[PDB]
Amino acid sequence: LDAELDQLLQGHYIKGYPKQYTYFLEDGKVKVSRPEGVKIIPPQSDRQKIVLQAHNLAHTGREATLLKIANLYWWPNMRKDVVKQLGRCQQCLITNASNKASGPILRPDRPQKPFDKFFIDYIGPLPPSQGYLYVLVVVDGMTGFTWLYPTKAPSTSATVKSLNVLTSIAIPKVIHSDQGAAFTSSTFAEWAKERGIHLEFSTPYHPQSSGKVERKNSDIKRLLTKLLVGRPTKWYDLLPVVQLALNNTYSPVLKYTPHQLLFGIDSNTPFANQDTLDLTREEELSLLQEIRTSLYHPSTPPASSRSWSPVVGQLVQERVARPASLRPRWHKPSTVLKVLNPRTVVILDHLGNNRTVSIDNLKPTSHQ
Amino acid sequence: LDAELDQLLQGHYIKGYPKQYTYFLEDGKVKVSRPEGVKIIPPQSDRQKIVLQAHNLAHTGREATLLKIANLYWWPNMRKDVVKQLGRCQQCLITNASNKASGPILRPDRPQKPFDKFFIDYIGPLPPSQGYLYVLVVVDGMTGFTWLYPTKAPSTSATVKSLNVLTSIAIPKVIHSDQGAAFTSSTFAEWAKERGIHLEFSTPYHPQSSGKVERKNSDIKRLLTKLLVGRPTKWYDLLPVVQLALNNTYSPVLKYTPHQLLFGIDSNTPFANQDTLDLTREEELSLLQEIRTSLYHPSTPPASSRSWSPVVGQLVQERVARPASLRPRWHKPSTVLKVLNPRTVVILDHLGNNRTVSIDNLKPTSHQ
Amino acid sequence: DRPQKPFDKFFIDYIGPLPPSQGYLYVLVVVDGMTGFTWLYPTKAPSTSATVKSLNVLTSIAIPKVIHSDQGAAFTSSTFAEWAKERGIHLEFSTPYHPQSSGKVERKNSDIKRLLTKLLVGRPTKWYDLLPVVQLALNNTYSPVLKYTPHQLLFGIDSNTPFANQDTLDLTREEELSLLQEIR
Amino acid sequence: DRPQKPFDKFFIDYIGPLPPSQGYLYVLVVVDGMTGFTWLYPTKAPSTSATVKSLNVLTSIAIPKVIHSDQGAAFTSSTFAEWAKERGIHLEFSTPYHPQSSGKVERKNSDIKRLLTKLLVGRPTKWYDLLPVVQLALNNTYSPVLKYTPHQLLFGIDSNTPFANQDTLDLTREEELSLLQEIR
DNA sequence: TGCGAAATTCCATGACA
DNA sequence: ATTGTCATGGAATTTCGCA
DNA sequence: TGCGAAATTCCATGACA
DNA sequence: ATTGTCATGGAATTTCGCA
Ligand SMILES: N#Cc1cccc2c1[C@]1(CC2)NC(=O)c2c3c(c(O)c(=O)n21)C(=O)N(Cc1ccc(F)c(Cl)c1)CC3
Ligand SMILES: N#Cc1cccc2c1[C@]1(CC2)NC(=O)c2c3c(c(O)c(=O)n21)C(=O)N(Cc1ccc(F)c(Cl)c1)CC3
Ligand SMILES: [Mg+2]
Ligand SMILES: [Mg+2]
Ligand SMILES: [Mg+2]
Ligand SMILES: [Mg+2]
Ligand SMILES: [Mg+2]
Ligand SMILES: [Mg+2]
Ligand SMILES: [Zn+2]
Ligand SMILES: [Zn+2]
Repeated sequence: LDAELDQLLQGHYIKGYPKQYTYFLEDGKVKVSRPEGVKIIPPQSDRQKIVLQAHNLAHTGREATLLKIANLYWWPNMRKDVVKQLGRCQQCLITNASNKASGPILRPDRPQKPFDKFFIDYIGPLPPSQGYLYVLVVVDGMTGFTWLYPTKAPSTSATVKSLNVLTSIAIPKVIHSDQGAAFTSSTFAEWAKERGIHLEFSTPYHPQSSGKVERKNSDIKRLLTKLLVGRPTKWYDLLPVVQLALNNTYSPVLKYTPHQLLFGIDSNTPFANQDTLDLTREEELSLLQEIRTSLYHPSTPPASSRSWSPVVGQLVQERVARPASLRPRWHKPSTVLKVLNPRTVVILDHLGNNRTVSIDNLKPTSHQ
Repeated sequence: LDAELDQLLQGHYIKGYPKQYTYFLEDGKVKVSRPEGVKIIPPQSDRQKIVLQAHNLAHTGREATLLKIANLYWWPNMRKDVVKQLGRCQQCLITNASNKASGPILRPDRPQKPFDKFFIDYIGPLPPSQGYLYVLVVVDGMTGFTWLYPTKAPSTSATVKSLNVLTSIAIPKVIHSDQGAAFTSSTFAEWAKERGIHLEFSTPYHPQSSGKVERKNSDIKRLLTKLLVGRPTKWYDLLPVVQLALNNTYSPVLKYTPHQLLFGIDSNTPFANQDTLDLTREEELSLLQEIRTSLYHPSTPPASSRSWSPVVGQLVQERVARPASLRPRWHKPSTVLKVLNPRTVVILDHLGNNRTVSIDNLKPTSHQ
Repeated sequence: DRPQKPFDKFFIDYIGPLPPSQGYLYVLVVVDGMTGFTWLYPTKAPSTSATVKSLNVLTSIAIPKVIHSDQGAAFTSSTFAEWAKERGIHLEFSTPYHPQSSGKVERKNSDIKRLLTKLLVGRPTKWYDLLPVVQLALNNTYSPVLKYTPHQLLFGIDSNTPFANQDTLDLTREEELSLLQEIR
Repeated sequence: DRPQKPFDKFFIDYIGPLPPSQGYLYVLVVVDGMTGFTWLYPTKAPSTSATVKSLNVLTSIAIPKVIHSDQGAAFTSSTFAEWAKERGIHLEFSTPYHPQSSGKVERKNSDIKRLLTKLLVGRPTKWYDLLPVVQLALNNTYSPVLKYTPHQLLFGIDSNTPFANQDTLDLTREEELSLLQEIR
């Protein structure tokens, strides 16, 4: 734009150029004496190349890129042009980190009854014990009651064998699990269909979604650690002991053990509660139905100062699951198809695939 | 204590036992009718075994252990006895997690001059490039000016070879590094003594202490990532480019590049600052001496709600560096010998060894 | 006297020898006295070792105050007595040749023996895989006396597997002829 | 006219062939015109390739506006001209057989040639390891004309290695006889 | 109708790799 | 086509025992 | 002596494995 | 015998251009 700069040298006002400054020609280029010093005003036709040259030195953000440009040049609304280049640099978009936290977590309602929802997951590989390396952990969502099964692999076959033993007691409505190979297999889907069980899956690479069982994995490992202090790590024979110990452990916030929430009465274990001795089983089951409905339920915490919440049409980027060395931590921008809830979304990547992801594995694409 | 319980059955007051309750004998044991129900009062001689039996079921904390005891028994100040057992259980002390955060971080003063302190560290293993796997990163503390050297190993020999090239320009007063084998070797100590360089070491397993170089490692990897997008990871030839790019990158908070802080003038690189063209070198060096002293310095942030600060004589526990599977994450209690600063301490373990550790790798032993 | 509760008494017994299925020949039957809830365990023998291995699985879920059984070798052994003493379980025996339990438990053991016989016929070597479905059937079977099924009495909720189809349990002329053909 | 600054002009030249040391035979000498700061690079030859490999190390620290040299083959090549054009460096040559630099630079190149000769004598094959100490000596050598050493002028601070012991630089009768013994 | 202490509740911290 | 959880031990708050 | 917008400064977020 | 750091891009705040 040498035409725009021509009228400027003559002396007549152009929108964006303050009239209180002296615009002149020197060394075959339009200059301006500004407080900082004399800066070159490049024609609008040259600005894109300049912004890109400054940015490309170290692939810098807004201020660091602008500070280089401002060393030699001046033009109206420089940062508007800097931001246009930042938002078009694929290398920055996929490599840079986010500076916006996810919105506050959801505290899903506790399943209403025992057997409504199971949370299943694997622990391992553990030091070998009797040829076993893994533990299948099954947590009832309402009660917190856990079943432990030692396995040689986190496989469909080992899950099915264990679950056929457990489901002898009762069949659950839903089985929630992560996207581990053992649970996503067609053999496992077939095993569940065959029994009227609905398979619910966590968003990928988000163990918080399986929080109920993950949290129990900590308690299991903590108790096995304590019991194995100054002894070889022979955990296999301790799984039954740990299962019974944890199922009969009080949750200080609930003031009930998972066994009490499941049966409404303690079995012949140490320090069994005797408070319902004079009640009939029906009276006892009536008190249990009341206890199960009045359990403490946490509420979503406050949003942080700089959190983001997904919006349909928004450009977001999924996090690379296992990024290789010196490779981007983010995928190319995706579009938000549906906002399932403020923490879960359906996205469409550049391939055209529909993915249900957690916002913890997403960043909103910067500079719109 | 059957003597203490004898006077109780008779009806005369004993300190700790409310007089408003009815104490009686039934099934050969002292009982009491309390609001919750009828509880057995065991003699003081039996209480330690009871507390330990309840605790040992799942190695539970204060409330979870008490809730089991309260099912069958009652006695004055039960939790005082529960806490005595919790504080004596070695398994709980070394396995449980802390619930007290470290005190707020220190923001050490920026070294006054370039070459006062270097922060050195290794990046790698990286994908092989020309037989090279590592990068020795040397950051001047005052300026932020960085030197990059490709190495085949994070060894003393490779560090010495690289540092003999760098020290051709200037010798630093101090070299700060972590406790990596390459820097703690007697050959490296000898190399530094030979040159009048003091070796300063970070507390073990605390890279925040080497924060200055760690932070530069992020920028180095981020720029190499960007430059290598959709190309093989041939980083070796990019180290000189990345070094020059970052050394000439503005820090938006300082409004200076590491090159400007080191030399007080830009070299022949793109967008070089021309603001001191009319100044003599002496005038320019005088302005640089002023710029170096007025740089922004951050202050320690607010302490969190439940932080802890070390005290001489306090029982603390060092974190196990690389804990094995199903093994405690904490060492046995240690005593705080000296409080070097609110974030660094000298501890004496049970072996009798003196260790300088960060409070980030410590928890105060619970229940005193 | 205090009302009857689940875990007050577990009635155990062995069913077998049965045709081999996955190397198993016996079924240890555990029935809770109050609820009538059934747990079944396949064993390779009616031995103390097989009883202890099977009951260690059950006692990781719930421990009974009392275990009731006949004077079978596996239950009268000093090893089984030591196992119970260790768990605070009182052992209770019926007089030799006089098996007494309770009306509800005797009726349940009849249903178990009859349901097993009905499903054995045609596939007597595939009963190991049928043990989970046999238990669900039994535990979701309505009690005319109590108004609730063993599952409702144990968990205090309805089940996701109601066994509305109250099957014959009695054998057909085809199954009778097939069973008498197997006894050859 | 604007005052002289560091990086305005780098004067480069080759010293050698010298006795082999770690396979090296030459020293590329780079002297900043304004400060008199010296950077030394051992090369295996006075070639364009050796110059480019050595100057790529220096130009990763600081780029000069101008490089000044004599009409040596390595510096007049079209490859070296392409390398400079790529970096925005203007090449400047002295007239053949008339090496002109500046008083300060000519004096510095004299000190370099004399300091090298002094340390070669006795250990002419160990100069590679001495290059770091030779540079520190030179850069921490006070300038009578300017009042400051090259280090002070480049960094604007005192150094941690002040070279207070202003050595002879001239050879002893022992070193003269040892040097004349080497020339045999 | 209020005091000192014990009991209970709160809740930040951290780990489920 | 889904979603964080909860044991832990000092601190904060409430309740208890007595008057 | 004050308005609209541009420029600058602030600062939570996250990664140095 | 030592100790966190700082690029990043929206938001908050200040300054600029003009009157
Ligand atoms: N490894 C692996 C792996 C191996 C086989 C199959 C699969 C994985 C799998 C996805 C499927 N991949 C994973 O990365 C993975 C993990 C966890 C898993 O249970 C899990 O199955 N996976 C897991 O339990 N953790 C711990 C954790 C961390 C932070 C938390 F907030 C919570 Cl709640 C829990 C995280 C890693
Ligand atoms: N691995 C390893 C390893 C290999 C050889 C020698 C040594 C290690 C060594 C100690 C010595 N051991 C380590 O665990 C180790 C680490 C880091 C190191 O530089 C480092 O040298 N080490 C390091 O850079 N990081 C990244 C990080 C994480 C959190 C942060 F807040 C900061 Cl500032 C930086 C952490 C791990
Ligand atoms: Mg998993
Ligand atoms: Mg998991
Ligand atoms: Mg390191
Ligand atoms: Mg590091
Ligand atoms: Mg019998
Ligand atoms: Mg010459
Ligand atoms: Zn970029
Ligand atoms: Zn313990």
